[PDB]
Amino acid sequence: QDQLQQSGAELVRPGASVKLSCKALGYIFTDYEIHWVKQTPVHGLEWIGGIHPGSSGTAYNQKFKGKATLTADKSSTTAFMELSSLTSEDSAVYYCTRKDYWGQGTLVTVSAAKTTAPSVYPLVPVCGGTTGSSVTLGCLVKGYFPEPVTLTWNSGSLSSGVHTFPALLQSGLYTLSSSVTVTSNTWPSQTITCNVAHPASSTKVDKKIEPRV
Amino acid sequence: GATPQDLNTL
Amino acid sequence: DIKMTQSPSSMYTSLGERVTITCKASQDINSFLTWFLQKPGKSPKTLIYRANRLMIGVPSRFSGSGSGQTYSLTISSLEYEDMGIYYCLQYDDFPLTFGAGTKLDLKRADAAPTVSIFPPSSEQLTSGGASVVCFLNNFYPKEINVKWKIDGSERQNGVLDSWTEQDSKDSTYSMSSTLTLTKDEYERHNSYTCEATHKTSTSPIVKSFNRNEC
Repeated sequence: QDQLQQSGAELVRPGASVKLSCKALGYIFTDYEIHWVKQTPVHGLEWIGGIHPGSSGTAYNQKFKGKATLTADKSSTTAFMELSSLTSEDSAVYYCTRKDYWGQGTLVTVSAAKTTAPSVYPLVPVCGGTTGSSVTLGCLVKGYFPEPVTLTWNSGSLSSGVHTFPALLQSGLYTLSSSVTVTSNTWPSQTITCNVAHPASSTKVDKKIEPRV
Repeated sequence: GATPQDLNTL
Repeated sequence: DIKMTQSPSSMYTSLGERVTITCKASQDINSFLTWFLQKPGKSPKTLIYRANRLMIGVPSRFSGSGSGQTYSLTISSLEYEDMGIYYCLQYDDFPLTFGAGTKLDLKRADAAPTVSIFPPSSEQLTSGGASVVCFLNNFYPKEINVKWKIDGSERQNGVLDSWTEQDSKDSTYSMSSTLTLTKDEYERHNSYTCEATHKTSTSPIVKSFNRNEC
């Protein structure tokens, strides 16, 4: 009845191992199978296998047999999933499910990347300086690790007409970008600043968008 | 709320 | 491996409309089927189990049906909170298999993207890199093709594309396109061009600049 509680986000190196945990609460742990499922943008949702904590009986997808090890601990009402020899293809969200209930999922990121502060670039309109009603400014945040990054415009004051595009991987590091549209009067007489912060590397960068000479 | 009629075969 | 064929695969619907999603199994699965919904950046929520049992707490909109090989999920009157991806799951036999998903979008009048091109920044250029950015923003529907052109010819690598999700008030989508080269190759060419194709037009929507300053 109640639920599944998964272990935290894991960040491992290629060729290592992870052990993920899934705590069952609010129900008789030994009467239900616990199944592990993997989700990636590429392949979608795939079943790894499952254990029956009562009988100890297990079943595996032939694709994970040899890679994934499933175990259960009755005293702590916790199911475990071990993954060995990791590569970047194992980077995904892992979920434990009772079939009706789902845990919240653990993110496993396989990478060699070292923590690296982002570079922030102010994107100014193209020379000419259009005679439209509005102007679109932009801000590009390149090469950081790990995700996350928070980006704001004018310290959060500017919220209308903003788009912050999900980060993507480029040669092992993350790249993010964002745009704001403001009306013609506004910029450049008022100043528009892009604020980037990356908790992981203790960085906090502010970048004003100056017109191009 | 559902019973091991979540088709427990293990 | 039992195969599940979910359809349709994406639907353009209205608030208050009645929706019907289907799952066919490659053999008979004895009503051992679940229906679950997943919202962006969120864990799955099961709605129905054993083909037609509502799950505690799920609105009574939702309703499952079928037997044998063809299953259905009906949402009698769509509400904003219902937007996301829907999946069916067969648990008749191992391995467990899932349908491919059904994505729901609020339909709207067709809008062409409003395009902007941004030459590299001086600061990027002073570090060896050159990124050319193109924003195609506020359009509908989500289908869009982007081609990059350096001095008249297509460049297929170094491009990075990112999509926003449908936006809550005005129902349009947006995308970012970044072309990354080195300073040297950037400094070797003059005219950079962003080409966008979308239902709202015949001739593509083109944006450009010249490094000697257009």
